[PDB]
Amino acid sequence: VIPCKICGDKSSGIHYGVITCEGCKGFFRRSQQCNVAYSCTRQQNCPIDRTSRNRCQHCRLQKCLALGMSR
Amino acid sequence: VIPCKICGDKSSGIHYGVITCEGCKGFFRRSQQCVAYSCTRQQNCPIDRTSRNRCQHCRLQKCLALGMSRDAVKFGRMSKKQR
DNA sequence: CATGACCTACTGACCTAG
DNA sequence: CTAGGTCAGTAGGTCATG
Ligand SMILES: [Zn+2]
Ligand SMILES: [Zn+2]
Ligand SMILES: [Zn+2]
Ligand SMILES: [Zn+2]
Repeated sequence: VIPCKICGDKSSGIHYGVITCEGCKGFFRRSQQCNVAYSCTRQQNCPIDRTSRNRCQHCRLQKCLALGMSR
Repeated sequence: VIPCKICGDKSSGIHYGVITCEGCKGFFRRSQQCVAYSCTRQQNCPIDRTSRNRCQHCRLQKCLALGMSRDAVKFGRMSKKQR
């Protein structure tokens, strides 16, 4: 009904300040527990949709942080 | 327990959207990384466990024909609505 | 060289404590 | 209602072998 702000999949609620799906919510929580560092093999700006969200963890985390997800 | 849709070997899960063995899974990924594959026959070779490496064109051909694609990837367990 | 068995490093549907 | 935890799940790296 309401799409995830990060990837556009079916959202499940407001998680860490942003309407996200369960995948982006779990992905972001795991990134903030270890203080992750990802690197983009491409142009530092890869489209984050439902099927591409796992192809760059750097740009997925970047989308989460830019739209205000915080713990 | 489910035979590989490409070659009939024991599959190890759903890879790029298709139930495949470890061999066809790694073969498809390498084919997309790169790519040239030519068939010395009529582009119709049977793909089974013993013959899967004899013609790479017909192996990748079968991979794509069954829908193997980086867009068909799905992680996690399967949903209640899929049982 | 390419192949594929094996292992790592994750992914996300589902549930409960709060 | 939503963190957080669980565990059934997979991409992809390795490298001895084909
Ligand atoms: Zn999402
Ligand atoms: Zn990227
Ligand atoms: Zn196979
Ligand atoms: Zn052939």
